[PDB]
Amino acid sequence: KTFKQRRTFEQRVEDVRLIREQHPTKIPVIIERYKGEKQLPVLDKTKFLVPDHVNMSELIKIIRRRLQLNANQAFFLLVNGHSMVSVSTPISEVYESEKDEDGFLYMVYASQETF
Ligand SMILES: CN(C(=O)Cn1cc(Br)cn1)C1CC1
Ligand SMILES: [Cl-]
Repeated sequence: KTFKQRRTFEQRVEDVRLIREQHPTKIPVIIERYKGEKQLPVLDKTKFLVPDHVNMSELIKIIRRRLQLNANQAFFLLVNGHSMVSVSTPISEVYESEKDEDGFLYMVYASQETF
């Protein structure tokens, strides 16, 4: 069901190496609904190429637009398993400190802060 489950470490690593060659200015992000989540819908896709200059605040807005949420729905985004310390960091900076060993940046979203 989950991405890491669907693809071998060898396949996830090769996918990241190709995004580097074909989309060198993009951050390879896996965005996944929390396996618990009741309220928010699932995304149309799993794998996003994020322009490496957007900060985490703009990425939340993108995903809320993608889910077509409205003003008073709540949305929480974990990066690499934990809360974001700051939303003003450029995703290029976040990638270098929070990327997995396969080379993707893993994110999970839910409606409560208690995932
Ligand atoms: C970039 N972006 C997307 O819609 C995902 N995407 C674009 C290509 Br090209 C492939 N995937 C949003 C998250 C910032
Ligand atoms: Cl590019």
